Amino acid sequence: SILIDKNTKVICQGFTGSQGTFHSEQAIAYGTKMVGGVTPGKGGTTHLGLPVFNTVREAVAATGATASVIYVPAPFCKDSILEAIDAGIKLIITITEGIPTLDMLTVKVKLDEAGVRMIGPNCPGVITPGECKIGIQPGHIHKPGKVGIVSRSGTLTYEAVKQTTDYGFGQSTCVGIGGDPIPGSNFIDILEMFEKDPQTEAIVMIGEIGGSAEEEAAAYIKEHVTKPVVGYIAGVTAPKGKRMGHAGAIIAGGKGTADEKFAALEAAGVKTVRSLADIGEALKTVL
Amino acid sequence: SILIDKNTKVICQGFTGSQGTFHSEQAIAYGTKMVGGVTPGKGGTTHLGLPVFNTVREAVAATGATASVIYVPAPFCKDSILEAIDAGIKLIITITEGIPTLDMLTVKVKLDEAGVRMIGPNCPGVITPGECKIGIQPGHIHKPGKVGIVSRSGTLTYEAVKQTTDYGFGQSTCVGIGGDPIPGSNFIDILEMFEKDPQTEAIVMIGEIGGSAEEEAAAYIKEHVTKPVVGYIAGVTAPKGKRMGHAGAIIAGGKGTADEKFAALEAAGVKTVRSLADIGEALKTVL
Amino acid sequence: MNLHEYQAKQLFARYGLPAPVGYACTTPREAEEAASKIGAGPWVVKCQVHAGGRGKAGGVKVVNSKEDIRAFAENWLGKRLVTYQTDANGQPVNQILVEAATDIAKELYLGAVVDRSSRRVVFMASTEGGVEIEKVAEETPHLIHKVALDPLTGPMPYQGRELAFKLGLEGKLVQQFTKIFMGLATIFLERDLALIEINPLVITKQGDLICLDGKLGADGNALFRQPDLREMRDQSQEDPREAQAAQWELNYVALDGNIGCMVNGAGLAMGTMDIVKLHGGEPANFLDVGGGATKERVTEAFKIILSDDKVKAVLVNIFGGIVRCDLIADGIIGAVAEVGVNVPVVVRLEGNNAELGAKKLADSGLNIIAAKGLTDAAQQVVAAVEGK
Amino acid sequence: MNLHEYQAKQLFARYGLPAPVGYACTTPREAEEAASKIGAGPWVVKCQVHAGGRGKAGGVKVVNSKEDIRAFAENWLGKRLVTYQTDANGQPVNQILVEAATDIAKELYLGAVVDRSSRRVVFMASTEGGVEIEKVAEETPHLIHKVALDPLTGPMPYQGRELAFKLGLEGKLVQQFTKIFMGLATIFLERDLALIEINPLVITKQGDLICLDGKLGADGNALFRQPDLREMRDQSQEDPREAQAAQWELNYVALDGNIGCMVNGAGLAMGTMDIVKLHGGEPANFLDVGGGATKERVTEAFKIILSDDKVKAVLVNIFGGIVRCDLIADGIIGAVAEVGVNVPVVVRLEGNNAELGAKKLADSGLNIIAAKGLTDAAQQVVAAVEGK
Ligand SMILES: CC(C)(COP(=O)(O)OP(=O)(O)OC[C@H]1O[C@@H](n2cnc3c(N)ncnc32)[C@H](O)[C@@H]1OP(=O)(O)O)[C@@H](O)C(=O)NCCC(=O)NCCS
Ligand SMILES: CC(C)(COP(=O)(O)OP(=O)(O)OC[C@H]1O[C@@H](n2cnc3c(N)ncnc32)[C@H](O)[C@@H]1OP(=O)(O)O)[C@@H](O)C(=O)NCCC(=O)NCCS
Repeated sequence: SILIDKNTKVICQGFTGSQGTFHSEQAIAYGTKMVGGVTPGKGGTTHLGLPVFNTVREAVAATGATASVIYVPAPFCKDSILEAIDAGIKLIITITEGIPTLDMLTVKVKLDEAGVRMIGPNCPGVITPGECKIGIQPGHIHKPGKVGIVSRSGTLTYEAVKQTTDYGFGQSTCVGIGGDPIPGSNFIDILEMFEKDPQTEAIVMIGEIGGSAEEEAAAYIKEHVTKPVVGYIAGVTAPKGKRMGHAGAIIAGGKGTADEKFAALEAAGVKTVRSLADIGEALKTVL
Repeated sequence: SILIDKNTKVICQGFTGSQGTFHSEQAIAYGTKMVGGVTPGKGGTTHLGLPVFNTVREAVAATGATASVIYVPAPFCKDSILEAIDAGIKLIITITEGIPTLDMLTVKVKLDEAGVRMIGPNCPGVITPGECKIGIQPGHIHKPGKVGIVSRSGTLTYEAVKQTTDYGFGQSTCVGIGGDPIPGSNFIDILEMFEKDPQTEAIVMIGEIGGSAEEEAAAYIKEHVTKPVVGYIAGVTAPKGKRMGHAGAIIAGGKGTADEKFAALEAAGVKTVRSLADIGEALKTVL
Repeated sequence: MNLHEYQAKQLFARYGLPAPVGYACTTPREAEEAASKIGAGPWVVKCQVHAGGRGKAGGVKVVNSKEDIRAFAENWLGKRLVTYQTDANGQPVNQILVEAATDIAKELYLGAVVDRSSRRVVFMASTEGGVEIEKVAEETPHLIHKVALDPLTGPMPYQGRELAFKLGLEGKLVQQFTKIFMGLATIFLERDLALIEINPLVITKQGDLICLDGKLGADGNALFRQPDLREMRDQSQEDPREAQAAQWELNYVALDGNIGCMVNGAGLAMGTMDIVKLHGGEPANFLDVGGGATKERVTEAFKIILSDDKVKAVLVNIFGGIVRCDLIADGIIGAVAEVGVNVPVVVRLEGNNAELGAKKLADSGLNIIAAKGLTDAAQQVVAAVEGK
Repeated sequence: MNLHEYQAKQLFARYGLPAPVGYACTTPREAEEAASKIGAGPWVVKCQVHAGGRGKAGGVKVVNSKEDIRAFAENWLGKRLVTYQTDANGQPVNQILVEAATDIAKELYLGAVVDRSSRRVVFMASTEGGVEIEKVAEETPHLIHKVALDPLTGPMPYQGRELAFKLGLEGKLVQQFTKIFMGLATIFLERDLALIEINPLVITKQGDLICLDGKLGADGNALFRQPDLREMRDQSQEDPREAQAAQWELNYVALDGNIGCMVNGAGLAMGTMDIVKLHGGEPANFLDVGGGATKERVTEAFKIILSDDKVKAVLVNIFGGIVRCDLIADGIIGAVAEVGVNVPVVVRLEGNNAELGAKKLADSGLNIIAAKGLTDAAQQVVAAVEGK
């Protein structure tokens, strides 16, 4: 598995907010080791039976959490993320949607310099089935297994999860890198983790229109990934220069079409699949 | 020797200005491999028989210089330094005095992230006697030798140079780290280079009031420097909270007195000398 | 969000950047009165629409009489301009920009976007002004120059000079260019822009740089902290259904096809469109049901999807989300009756109560098929529009 | 450079930071008229001088009558205030700040400096307001909290909240504190400050944060791009010789002693003072001859050094520089005659023509010894003031 496991201790920033509350209950029910949360102004109270801290540093000192999940509204995210980096958190999962691109631009530079790992933003999070769930993905369609999944999209990932569970393959870890233009982690970062994780035997890469992460990931896969990779790109029928829901799902300057991505992946030897319903079939093939 | 040698190729930013012209002639006369200069707006001309480039990247592409000496007025230094870092220059010697502290604050972060070495600003530069001279120090009092000199001050360094030449010891390399509050390189950075340089057998550390670089250097010397070190701190008679010439020569918040520095060095085992006239004598002692 | 050229030019003016003297006009009378306010003709009159290619479409003309300005204004105001960047229906022209004619010596290009590959704001300059920059990029790469704003330092003058010198500018044009670079980079960061494009950035016969056109795109996610930009939004420039959807927490984008798609998830929405396309279908729209599939939200979704007369069937693909499949099915059923959905609806449900929700659809008696799986749902909606 | 408290408070006001209503007054009449402009007394009246410790020195008083304000103003205007932070001659009081009295509930400390060890702007907060922060640092370290501004991001709200919570603030005080932090951090960066000190940062009985005092130090090297700050300089607050020296490219700092030091180089200047001190001497000043030791510049140096009546000898230690030793010697000789230097001058020259320059001194017949080496020069100037 990668990123998280049964031992990962997690705090939640925006813990007392609606989504923070709701998804923390879900994580708790899954067995995730939520050890507390942060909500400026509510330090010293308890919520979902866990302590609430005014700051992430108080949270970290009190609990030893190394991972933080963020459900803080976009206007305060940069602040939240930087606070977590500064408090020593090593893994940040930012669920938040709508973070200004320029904010992520700066945060991404910080994350890299500080050696902090961030999944997101605008992503569903991470789940190592059986051991840990951080985010919003449903843990009821997952099955401990051997397929590693990386995706720029929540819902599509779920399809792939359903198929890899239905085929008995199961998932080592699911990572939703999010739909924003500048994510904390991209395909290549996650691909390298799956390649180096004994438990992951095959990888499902789910991309979509916009940017060139998939193309770069392709070149990377060709040269540094030996495990089989099945890929699927959404947006073959998407118009150019139009945001398709995800802030990052936009074909800018005619570059980053689904076809170009499919093509680049095929060239690198990735098993692409034109229909998202055939991801399970394609895995069976290469396994 | 450290930092520079007979092979170091150097370009000069602010090359066609008064000081850039004047000190470049001096460097050229010394045999320094000046290969060109940069002055926005004068690219394509030649000066001191060398090409003048509009940008540092043009200069680097044309000459392969890895070192740049900057004689650009303070208001444009940050721009100059960042341009050099960005053009791939690996060693910057900034002579310029009066660079806003906040500018150096940012530049220092850039330098460190980019892995670029900067000596200065507000310093006399660097000289490996016999091989290379970048800066304003007079090469007529130097003598190829075994003593490495680091100093926050130009003139004092010259005294130490005179004494180490007069005692026949000579200098491996002289490094004037400058008198600013946030220099590109501090004592510890240079101390580590001298410690690891076979040709340097003894080190002369020259500091002064303000900050805590000398104290940190002391702790560093104790634990990581084996070569003998002779030190001298100017400013025993300096008032508190008053700039003594150098922007960085100011005792802020009662901390950073010459005595505290002398004391810290003695504790780390450095051979301190109360009179600057006895640096040569002290070296003879430990050599 | 996109700004009009006249708005980009007001912004440029606020930042000391140079643009032609001009006036945005909403009536022919204002347009003709601009003539004397500008001075001696001739005058450039320009339809203001977000799309580019206004020139090739006849929306930019140089005229030399107040009578011609007025005629142009009478001709375009309240009318729609179609360019190769709009759909065949075009964008309404509610403003005519009347500005001073400029004596062009050379046309350059200066622009910036957030480059996702380097994760930096990247400025790009070229001597190839007046051309679509993409073309120039394909054919003459070596003619495009770029610099990345360093997040740690902000834009630096040397970057401006770098581009200026690579464009072979010299003398005061270098300082002018640098100034424009620093200002535009500053605007990019301060106004949370996603895009800047000065095409053409003109060197005048009199020897000065001037922004002849201006295309600015703001980062929609930053509007909460860009009040001025927030007010500049012009909804008329877009399909009104987009804003309707948005206010209902739905992401809608119309397409050519006839199979409406209602999906929860942007990626799943696009994938669903693709699977429909793969099975001989033609997707009519992208509709990401972003909010909880409530009865009301789903109703809105249908209202919006079906406001397009070409839609002959609607494929609903819901996978998970906050609502249980059976409550989503009640929502679909309710929406279908209330919106008076007159087309076949095919539904694919996954998650809690998928089959009870399917049973609920089957038992409503409404023309709603509960498909078994994605491929099946695709084939069925495709089949459902055969010969319609 | 230092700003007056009233100037720090105007700056704070410009940045929406809170400070007491007040008026800086240059006459007793303005001071008394401030009373009614402020409102109901009592009123705080404060001598405006750059140094701290004005309170202990009697320069800060709370009065309750217009008559008392006027008396205080008549008492201090045009007079000098001596505090433990000024020399025994004090600083002129040309402004009296008259402000509203504040109902103090708690005194806090908030301040920032560029920390050279971490190479960051560091903000520091403490519940120990009204004390010299250094004392608190020595004795109660655990009560000082700090945050470093990250150059990449600028000040962040969480840093403000961190300090606020460590101070045990709660409720609206946390937002207020955060606001003050963000503003002060912003001012620090935008105005190129070297120092900020709000001591005390007060929580009022009414429950609000207010800056009761304000000490700001600007980075002198950034003044070229801080026009407003440039105009705020108050030369009267400093020894006028400093500005005289500076305008002559000389760095001068007066000391207690009687042996004037004229040296080229700040480090050498300090080292020279030290070697004189080491040899039983008492340095009268620090004078770094920063510019080329020209005849005129050296003359100025002497004029400046000798404007202090305590000086009984002048030690000139020149090592290198742009001028040759013989031309420096001609400069010293010329300066000695022209300034009518009436004291013995001892000179140490090193570099081109050191001995020809020494010969030149010896042959002028002026009372000028050309020493042989630094130790010798020290002993000789020391000897030269024996019994004078
Ligand atoms: C982040 C997001 C979920 C928050 O929504 P929400 O929970 O309804 O918002 P709420 O106001 O209820 O909660 C936000 C909480 O953060 C808290 N908060 C604000 N700033 C904070 C900070 N710097 N640190 C910690 N908590 C902070 C707020 O105080 C609030 O808690 P409170 O209600 O106890 O005061 C929402 O804005 C969002 O991004 N939704 C889209 C998520 C998504 O679609 N992801 C794609 C995955 S595929
Ligand atoms: C840096 C400094 C020496 C420049 O002084 P100077 O040479 O008289 O100034 P000038 O104007 O003659 O020269 C500056 C040159 O830089 C050029 N310049 C300006 N910005 C530039 C940039 N970004 N890149 C390159 N060159 C630049 C100017 O154009 C000018 O050249 P030009 O005259 O050919 O146009 C001076 O400001 C200084 O700092 N002096 C103190 C040095 C010192 O005491 N150091 C302590 C050592 S112990």
